[PDB]
Amino acid sequence: CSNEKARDWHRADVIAGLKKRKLSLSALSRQFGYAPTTLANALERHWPKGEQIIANALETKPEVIWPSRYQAGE
Repeated sequence: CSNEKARDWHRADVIAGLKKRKLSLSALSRQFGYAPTTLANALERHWPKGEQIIANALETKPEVIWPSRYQAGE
């Protein structure tokens, strides 16, 4: 039913996968300053700079957590 578990990392695939080490959206949020609401709703509002915050934690690219959304893009 639409929802959001399409091709992107499920809501738990994001935190479960990241937190698999020692990360939590509440920590990445206050670590830069943006309140938790910003980072949270950063999963739907067009704002790839907030995705860099999360991907920055895995030292990877946001294109890895949202594949079917980009296309060979950099």
